[PDB]
Amino acid sequence: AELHRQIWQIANDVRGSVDGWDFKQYVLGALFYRFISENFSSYIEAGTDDIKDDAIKTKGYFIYPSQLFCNVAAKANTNDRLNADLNSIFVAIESSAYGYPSEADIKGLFADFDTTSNRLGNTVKDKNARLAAVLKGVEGLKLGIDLFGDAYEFLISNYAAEFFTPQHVSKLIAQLAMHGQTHVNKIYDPAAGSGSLLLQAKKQFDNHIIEEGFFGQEINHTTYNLARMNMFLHNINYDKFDIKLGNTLTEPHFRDEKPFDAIVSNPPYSVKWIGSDDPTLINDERFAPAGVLAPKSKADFAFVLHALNYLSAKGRAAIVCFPGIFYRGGAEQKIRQYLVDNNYVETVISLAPNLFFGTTIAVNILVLSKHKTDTNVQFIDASELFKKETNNNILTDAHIEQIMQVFASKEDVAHLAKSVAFETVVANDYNLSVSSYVEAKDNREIIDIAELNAELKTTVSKIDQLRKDIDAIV
Amino acid sequence: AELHRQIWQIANDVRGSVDGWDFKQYVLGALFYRFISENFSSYIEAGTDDIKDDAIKTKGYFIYPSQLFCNVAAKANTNDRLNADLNSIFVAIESSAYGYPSEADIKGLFADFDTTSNRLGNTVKDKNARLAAVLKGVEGLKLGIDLFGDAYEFLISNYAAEFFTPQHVSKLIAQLAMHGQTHVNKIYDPAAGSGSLLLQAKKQFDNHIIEEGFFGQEINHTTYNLARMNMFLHNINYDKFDIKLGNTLTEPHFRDEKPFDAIVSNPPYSVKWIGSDDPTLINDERFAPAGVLAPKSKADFAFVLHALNYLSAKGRAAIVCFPGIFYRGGAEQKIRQYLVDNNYVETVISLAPNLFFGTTIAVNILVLSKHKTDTNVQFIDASELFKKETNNNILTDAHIEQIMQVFASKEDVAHLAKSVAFETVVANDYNLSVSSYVEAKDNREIIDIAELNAELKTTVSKIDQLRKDIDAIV
Amino acid sequence: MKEYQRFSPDSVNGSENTAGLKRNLDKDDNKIIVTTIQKLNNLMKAESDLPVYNQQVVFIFDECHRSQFGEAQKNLKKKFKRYYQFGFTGTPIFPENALGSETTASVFGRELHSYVITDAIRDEKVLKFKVDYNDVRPQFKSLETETDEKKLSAAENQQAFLHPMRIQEITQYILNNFRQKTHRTFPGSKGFNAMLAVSSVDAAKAYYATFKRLQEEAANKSATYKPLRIATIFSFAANEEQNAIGEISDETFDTSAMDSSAKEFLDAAIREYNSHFKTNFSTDSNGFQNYYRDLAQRVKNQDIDLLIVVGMFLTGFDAPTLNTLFVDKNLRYHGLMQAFSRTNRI
Amino acid sequence: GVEVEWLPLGEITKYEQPTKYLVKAKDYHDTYTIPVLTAGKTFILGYTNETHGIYQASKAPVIIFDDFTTANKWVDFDFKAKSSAMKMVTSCDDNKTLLKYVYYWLNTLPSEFAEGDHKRQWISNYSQKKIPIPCPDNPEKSLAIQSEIVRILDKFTALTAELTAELNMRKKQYNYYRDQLLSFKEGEVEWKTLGEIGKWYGGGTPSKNKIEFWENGSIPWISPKDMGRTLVDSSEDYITEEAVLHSSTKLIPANSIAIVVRSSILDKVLPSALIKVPATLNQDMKAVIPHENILVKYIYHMIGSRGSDILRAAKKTGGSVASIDSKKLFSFKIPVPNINEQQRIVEILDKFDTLTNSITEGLPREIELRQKQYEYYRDLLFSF
Repeated sequence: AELHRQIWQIANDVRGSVDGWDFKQYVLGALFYRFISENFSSYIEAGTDDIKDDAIKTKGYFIYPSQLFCNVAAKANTNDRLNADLNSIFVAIESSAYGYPSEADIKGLFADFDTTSNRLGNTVKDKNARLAAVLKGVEGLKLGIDLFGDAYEFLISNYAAEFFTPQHVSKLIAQLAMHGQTHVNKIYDPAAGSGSLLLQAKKQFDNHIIEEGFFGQEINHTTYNLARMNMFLHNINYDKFDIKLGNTLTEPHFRDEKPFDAIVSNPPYSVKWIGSDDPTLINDERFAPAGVLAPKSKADFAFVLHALNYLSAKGRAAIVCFPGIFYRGGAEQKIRQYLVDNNYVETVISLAPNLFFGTTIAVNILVLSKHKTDTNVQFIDASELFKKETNNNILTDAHIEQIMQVFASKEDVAHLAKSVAFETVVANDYNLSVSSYVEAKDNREIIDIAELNAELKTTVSKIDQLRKDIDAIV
Repeated sequence: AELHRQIWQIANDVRGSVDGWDFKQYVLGALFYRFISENFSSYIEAGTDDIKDDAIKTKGYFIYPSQLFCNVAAKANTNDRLNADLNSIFVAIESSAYGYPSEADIKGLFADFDTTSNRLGNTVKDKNARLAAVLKGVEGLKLGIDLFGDAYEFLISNYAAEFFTPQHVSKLIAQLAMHGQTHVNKIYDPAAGSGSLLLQAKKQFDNHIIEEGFFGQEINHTTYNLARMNMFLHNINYDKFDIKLGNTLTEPHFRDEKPFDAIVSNPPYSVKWIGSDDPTLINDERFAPAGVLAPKSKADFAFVLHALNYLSAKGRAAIVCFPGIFYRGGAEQKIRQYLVDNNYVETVISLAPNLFFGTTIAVNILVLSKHKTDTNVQFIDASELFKKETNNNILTDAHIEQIMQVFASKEDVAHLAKSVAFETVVANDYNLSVSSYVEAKDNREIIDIAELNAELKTTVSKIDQLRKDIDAIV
Repeated sequence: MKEYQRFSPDSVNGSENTAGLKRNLDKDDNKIIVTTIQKLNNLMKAESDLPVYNQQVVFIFDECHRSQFGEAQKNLKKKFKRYYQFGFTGTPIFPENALGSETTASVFGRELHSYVITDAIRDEKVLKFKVDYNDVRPQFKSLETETDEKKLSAAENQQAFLHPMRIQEITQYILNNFRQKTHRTFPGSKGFNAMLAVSSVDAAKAYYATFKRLQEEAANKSATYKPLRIATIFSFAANEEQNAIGEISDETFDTSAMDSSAKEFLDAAIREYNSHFKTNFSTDSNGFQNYYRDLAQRVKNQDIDLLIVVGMFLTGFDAPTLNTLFVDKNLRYHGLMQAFSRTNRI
Repeated sequence: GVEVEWLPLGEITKYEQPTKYLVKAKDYHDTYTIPVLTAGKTFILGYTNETHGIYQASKAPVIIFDDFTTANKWVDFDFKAKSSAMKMVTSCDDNKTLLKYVYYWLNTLPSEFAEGDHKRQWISNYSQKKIPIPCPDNPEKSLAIQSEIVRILDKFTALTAELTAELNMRKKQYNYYRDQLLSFKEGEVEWKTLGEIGKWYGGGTPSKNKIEFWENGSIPWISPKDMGRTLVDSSEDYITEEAVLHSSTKLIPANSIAIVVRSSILDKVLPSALIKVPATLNQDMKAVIPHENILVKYIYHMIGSRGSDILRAAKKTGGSVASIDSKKLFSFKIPVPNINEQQRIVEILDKFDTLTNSITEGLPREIELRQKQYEYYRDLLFSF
């Protein structure tokens, strides 16, 4: 916010001039093209640096960033060269510009991506003036060590007004994916949405931990596109780093690569699907160990079963849910039964409402492990976090630090949750989680101290009524 | 709702199977084609009636409905002939079908209309199966004396979920356009939206009153299209009956035809336009008598000035506004000054909130006339109308009948509004309308009846406190 | 779900909705319908007034066992008028297969087109055979070479055909020749897994303890012998005839239909399996079936050395990494071909 | 009680769902007559009370409010409605239960019932257990020992109801006795216009963007969401002393009055309060100090008296969300008397409403204290 918040407001000024999604596609494509052009120029000229470049023609040298970054921008079709000939008829060469990095067939393409900026548009001069105004406004963004994509995070958060995460909660669940395990890999994600929650660890651990790039899967088409450009902005290696499109309930991939070592997710809620079910998806590799499916109104735990399928021998897992999936009838009860069949479900931690964007409900996080001791431990958490006005809170680094301290070695802290037993949870009907908050503020008093006070009230009261009777002289 | 409400629910069943606007275009085109085909068959065979027809080729006879209804459907490209060869490859002949009534160059075309049903669509077999399923589902609508378009009114009301009218309010303002004036014409409308409010009078007065067809103007393109098919469904003559596309603030037409005799409208609110203004639109024929324009945040009364421009020597006018345009700074004050310069503004009548689709504000209607007595009369109206659950109310035919009785001859009814004077409105700063609601329910009481009751409260209270003191034995 | 060549392929089921199946009859343009013989028979015996009974109907069948092989066909003759019934099989019936049933050419008709195994072997799709009998024991040489099907059916016992010396020398033969025939002659060699199928459960109950104890003795001979992880599975039973002459009678999924001398024996073997492999499947009506599936998956990756078999893994199971099969059983025309198909894949 | 046994609840309790209602008709004004009774405040207006299949709410059932709450309890008073969410609780047995006994016993346990937190139904869970019961000397004197303690709770509940009633009648008679006196004044008290009484200060609001201007500080902020009191001494918000660099406010003295101009009026009564500390207020209300010819409490009671017609003077001001104009508020005349007709009459009337009002030396100071000792004696009576 030091030199930032002004530029956040500049992006808010650039937000014109129609409904947000339509021009927003062109805005994201513009900043995307600008960042790829600047990164490519930074690679090719870190040392003689040239604003304008040449037709040097050496293909053999050209193919080496086409193996390294996988894409030549072009000889002269960079942004900074194109920024000289702005307002020049015509503008549709940008379509042909998208032909250039989309060659990329060698090797492991990750292309076939940039089909966002279509043409509507009603005349060609409308297209020229509008796209040139967008390029001019995006050129004036004084950004240039080179933190760029947080304004992109702002602009992608400025919609559904989808619901992704308030980003300190993502930092929290990242710290749940902790700790001390330099062990390939991280991180798979079912229903990733944005790459926001898929960012914090390796961005914090750029050379601290060294495992592999990121894998995942996401439902929507345009959300898939913004997710790939989101993960592409943050200066992340080309190595295997991707997400494939599809649904985990319909196209669960990749089984063969691999049993994963850490996962986080934000599954959407009440996501009713085909019932119950017409194919043999009872008899797959992951729902047959449960015993029953996840039907329409209770379509949540299919994601957590798909999550616990793709897990290592040691590496923990962390997902989010809302505490309304509590017992939810006998189907979800026996789902919970197979969950508590072992110490699969390790810990659960509640989180106070809202701490989201107008949802307005509370949530909870489930941390799972095939790394046992074993007893169940329902370390749920109420207040305090502020919630509503600006973000809010957001959020109390000492509070999450001390809840990690609680999560470290199994304390039993009253005015807060504590450990329970397996005998306790079979004494429950596998409830999530009534136990074990205690405090109620039912505070005692004193008989005599109350009653002589009440006698003082009377000694005031009767003489004041007498004085009112004096004042009844009319 | 007798045999209707089931078919309303059948239309609700047909509402599948994607986002509403996209398939809704094809739905409206399908029912439109069905109704034109049935009306054309009813014209050509009211007496030998044939389900399947022939290539009788007699053009000279063909051109006579092409003068009368202006459109031959075709020899064999009617719906009922096309309903035999359903699911037949291919489906795009419907495009060529839209070539047939669009010939229509003689006389006074009213064509160039049916470009709604485009193709998306991803394969040709997708197009065939989808459009054939839509035609099959629209064929099963058992409707067939031949009231058709109220389900069309339902389907067009089922969106923005734009805001048009709850139709009894349109019947009310129609009764404001009353009375007793068999005088060409009716009715011009600026910013008509649908033809719903442009329907009630002549549909009630099919041969009761006989003046002319309807004129109007509307902003949006697709709203213009649905408006023309809306007014076309209700069995209305081809004579001059139309709306042109444009904006009244930019393309005010038609000046030359004519000074109108009755107008109603629903102008949208807070409709900020070009400022203030760059052309010479102060010096037009209608805003120069005011004295100042209608700027951006106060962009309402340009419509009512454009309304009062197109008026006869006698015929009244009725428009809707919201009562927040009250004084609105000195610009709108002097606009109000030129409005009260004569008995231009005759009556104003308020209407209780909401009585709309989640707006949620109150409204009021302004009835204007160059038919004077003259004094101003602010007959505003509060409660009662129910509002929210189903429609609601909707709405109390005796209540609008008695408010027409009040509007007839100028009564002065308390617990309700009444007449005022011109001296009263110059005593106001032309306010709309504080005067003249009176009732406040501030009801008197009695000193002694209250105080001896309070004494009874005390005689209960002190002995019950004594019994509590008895109960303090612990 | 493997029919997803077309997208979408309208691969509809009721499961087990005869009302849903007649709804799919009433629903249009799901122009392929897949159903069982049991669902079809339930539809015919439960409902006899369908509109389909005077309509152009095509039928294709596959994998015919002998429960409703004629009776559902009698309902097909009775409660239909216009059918074109065709068959895919690997099981001819006509000359000497069943001897008491309506044959394939009398069920279906012309041999419309055939693709025999021979030129498929010639075109490198599957591999060749080397079928050898182990004339190795002059004690039971007459009884091994005995061909009296009446006495081999009846006088099969636990001593004249399952003798502990005989079983012991079978075990010694196979443990001597395992790492030779699985190409494990070298330490860094790749290796293959093997199966051993028999005809009686009490044989297998002898075999598991036999292999275990003789591997204990072989490891105690010189403290050098690498043992072999040997697993086994079966439930119940040779329940019916179920087939022609001669195939495997299919095992049903009743867990403890046999005695606990077989059932809890299997349970204790699975407990030792859990103790070595850290698994969770009990022998109930749920963990046994997915236990079978899990054992099927982890026998494929050459992590199980030897599989003792009573009656499973013989028809529908595939193993691309399995070269060598061992038989102590007497077999017939093409159930034996189905047994030999469990190695020959390339 | 000689022999005490705890017993489960649903053993002796008949639970039933509501009889089906369609009570959402087009007008249910006060001219109608049914008691529509819901959670929180248990009263909405009339409706026509017969032939709708109404449950008619017989002699002593109890109810529970509700899904997501299960805490709110109301005695079915006489014969009332089935209002839109209710779940009916009574008992099978008559000669042991007398379920206003267990109405009183049910609010004894706020143990779980201090937790409305998760989206949840609780019907089976409270429907299990427990409650203490004077079994096994039933059916001899089991209800006969109850008549003592249910008489105790009935006298206490009667106390609470009548204290609310006499508070209501007290404010009613008090407002009726205010403006019979002190008004129509003759002869002849000066019709002094408002604002000719003292230069009053407008308002102002700092933005919440600068956390420096917002997070700390000891200037009492005043907002009309925090109004609705009387004689405000402090509020929810304390704003930064640095923030007066751009607050667009004025720091006012500690003997002031204030009055709203937004959104409670345009409908209802406009509040006002004796603000006793130096403070500031927002955009949406006004602060007034008078000037020295007066006694300030007299101005307060004058404004609180004439509120119901000075709202009438400038009521509508448009159909907007906002309210009363500045000028017509400013240009009202009040009778401003001589000083002896300030201090005496304000002494009597101030003594009166300081008898009525919160907190110290007040009727609610009786009300909630008797509520507290009520619940204390309830918890005191119910152990073994």
